[PDB]
Amino acid sequence: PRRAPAFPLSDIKAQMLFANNIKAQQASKRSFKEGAIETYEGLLSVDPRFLSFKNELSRYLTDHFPANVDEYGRVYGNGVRTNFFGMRHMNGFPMIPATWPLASNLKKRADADLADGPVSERDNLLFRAAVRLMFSDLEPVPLKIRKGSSTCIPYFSNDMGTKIEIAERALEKAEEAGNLMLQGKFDDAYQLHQMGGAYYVVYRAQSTDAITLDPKTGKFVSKDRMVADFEYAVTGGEQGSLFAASKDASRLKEQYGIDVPDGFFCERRRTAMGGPFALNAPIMAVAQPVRNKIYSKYAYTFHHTTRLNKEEKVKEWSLCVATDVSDHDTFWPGWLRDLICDELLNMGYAPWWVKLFETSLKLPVYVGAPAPEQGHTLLGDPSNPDLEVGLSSGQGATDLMGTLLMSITYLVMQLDHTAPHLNSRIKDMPSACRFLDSYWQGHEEIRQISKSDDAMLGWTKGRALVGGHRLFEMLKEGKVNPSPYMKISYEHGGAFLGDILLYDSRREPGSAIFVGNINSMLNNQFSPEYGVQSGVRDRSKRKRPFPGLAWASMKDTYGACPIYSDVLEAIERCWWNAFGESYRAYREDMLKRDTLELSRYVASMARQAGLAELTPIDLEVLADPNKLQYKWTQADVSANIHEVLMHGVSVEKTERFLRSVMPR
Ligand SMILES: [Mg+2]
Ligand SMILES: [Mg+2]
Repeated sequence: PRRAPAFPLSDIKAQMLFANNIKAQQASKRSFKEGAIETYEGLLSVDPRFLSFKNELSRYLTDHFPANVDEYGRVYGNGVRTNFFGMRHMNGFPMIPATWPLASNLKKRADADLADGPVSERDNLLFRAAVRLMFSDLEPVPLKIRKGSSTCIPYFSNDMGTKIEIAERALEKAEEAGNLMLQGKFDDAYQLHQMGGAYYVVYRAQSTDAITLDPKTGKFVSKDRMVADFEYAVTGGEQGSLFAASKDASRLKEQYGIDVPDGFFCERRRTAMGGPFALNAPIMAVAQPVRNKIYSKYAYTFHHTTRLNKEEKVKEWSLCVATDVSDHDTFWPGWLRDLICDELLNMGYAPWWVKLFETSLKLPVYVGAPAPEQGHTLLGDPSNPDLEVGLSSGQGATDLMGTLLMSITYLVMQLDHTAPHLNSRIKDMPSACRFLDSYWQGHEEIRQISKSDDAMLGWTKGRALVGGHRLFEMLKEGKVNPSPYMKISYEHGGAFLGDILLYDSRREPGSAIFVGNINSMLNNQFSPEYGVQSGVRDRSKRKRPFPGLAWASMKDTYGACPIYSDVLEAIERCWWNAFGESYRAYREDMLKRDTLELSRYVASMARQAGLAELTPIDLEVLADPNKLQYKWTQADVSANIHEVLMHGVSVEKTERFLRSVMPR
C-alpha cells in the first residue's frame, strides 16, 4: 500500500533543503548528540549530589504520599496521581533509538478501527460548521515570531531581522507560490519562495516518564516506549518493526565515565518538527486571528487561564468526564485536512492560500539523528507532497487542527451516547452552525472545556445526564471505544491543562476544586527539558530565559495542592542531606539575580524595578516560554512581557495580506 520514497542526504532532493550557509549545512549533517544538561548555573543533571537528592526525595515522597485516585480515575485526598519516580532520569541522555516518523498513518488508523472520513452526514456538517465558526469574521493582527526560533528549511536562521524579512517577503509572495502549487509546480514554489521542501525532525526530551518500583525484586522498571525502525516508518507499518527503545543508562559509565545510581534511566525522546518558515508565515497570519476569535466568542470552551477560571465552569456541572486521547498527533486524520480545505474553499477563501495550507499538512520530513550512525534521510518527495504523518508539530496551526478535530469528536461522543434528542437540531449547515455556536458558548445541557487532546466533558441536569453516566461507565469498563474518530479513554487522575480536579467524599463536580499538580512542580524544578544555556547572551532567546522567577509564582501555581508544604519541607531536608545547603536560600538568590537581569529586557522596568507589576502567568512564562505554546496564549501575558519573548511583523503588512486571503 505504497512505500514512501526515501532519499539520503547526498541526494539532490535532500541537498536542496539546505541553503549554502554554515548553519543550514550543520543542520543537515548534525550527528546524534547527548550530554548532561546544565540544570541550573553550575549544576549538571548528573552531579552525584543531585542524583543522591533525587533518589532520596523520589523514594520519600512516594512512600509518604501514595496516589489517591479512585476506580473512576478521580483524584481525591492528597491530590497525588502517581509515584514520584518520574524524576529519576539522566537528563540530556536519550533513550536509543528514537522513532522514525511514520510516513503514512492510514493503516495505523484502519488497524485501530478508526474511520477514514465522517461516519454520518451530521458529523460531516459538524466538522464543516467548526470551520465556518472558526474561520469566518476574523480581524487582522501583527504576525508574532518567537525570539531566537529557527526559520528551519532552507536557511536555518535564528536572527530576528532575517526572520522578519523572510516573513514579510512570504506574505508578499504567498499568492504567487500558492498558484504555482495549484499548477503542480511545487519545485518552482520552493525554489522561488522557499514554500515547500520538508519539516526538519528534531527530537525533544520528555524529561520525566513513568518509572515503577517492583516490590518483588526491589528494582526500578522504566515504561517501555515503542519506536518504529526506518522500514516500519516508510511502509506505514506494513513491513519493518515496532520495538521498545532502550532507556538503560549503564552505558554512560563506559562511554562517559558517569556514575549511574540504581534506578536511573535515559530520557524518553519525542519527535518534534520544525516547519519551513516561508510556508508557515502565511499560515500563522490566519491562525492568530482564528485563536483571537475562538478565545473571545467561544471563550467558554476554548479560553483557559487560572484554576479558578476552570473551576467556575466545572462547578455548574452535574457530571464531569476527564478524557484521554491515545497518541493524538500520529492518529490525526488527513481526511480532516481535506475536509477543512474543502470547506474554506466553499466559504470563499483564496484558493492559493488553501493550497499552501493543504501542502503544509502533506509535506515530506527530513530525519536528522534518531540514534548513532542513523538518520540523515528525507522521507517523501518534495516535488509532489503526499505524506500522511498525521499532525506535524511545527505546522503554523497545529493547536487549531487538534482543537477542531477533538472538539467535534467529543461533541459527537456526547450526541451518540447521551443526547439523541439534540440530533433534530442538526439538519443542514445553518442549523449545524447555530447549534455548534450555542454548544461552544456553554449554552447547552451538554458542555466541554478543551484544548487539543486535553478535555473535560460536562452534563448539566436534563435528559442527557443519564446517558452521561452510562458513557462514563463505558469508559471505566474500557472494552469499547466510544468514538469512531480517535482512541478515547478516561484519564487516570483527571486533570485539565495542568490542574488536577480534586474531588471530595461526594465525588461530584459541584464540590470539586482545581489544584496545581505538585508532580509538575517537581518536574519543572528538578527535571527541566533544557539546560540553562548560560552561553546564550540574549536571555530572551533561551529556552529558559529567567529560571529563578518560577520561585516567585510557585505559591500561586502550587499552593492549593494538599501536600504543598510537605513537599517543600521534604525538598529542604533532602537538599540539606545532599548538598549541605538550604534549597530555599539557593532559590531566593537565583530569584534575586533573575529579577535584576529581567529589568535589562523590560523597557518599563528601571535598573532595580522588582516583580510588583507581574502576574504569576508572566513569571511561569519567563521561566518557561514553552508554556506559551501549549498552556497559555498572548492575551494571558502582560504586554510588556510578551515583547520580551516575541517580535512582530507590522499589522499594515498583515492587514493587506489578510484582505487578499479572506472572503469578500
Ligand atoms: Mg494515552
Ligand atoms: Mg487531562
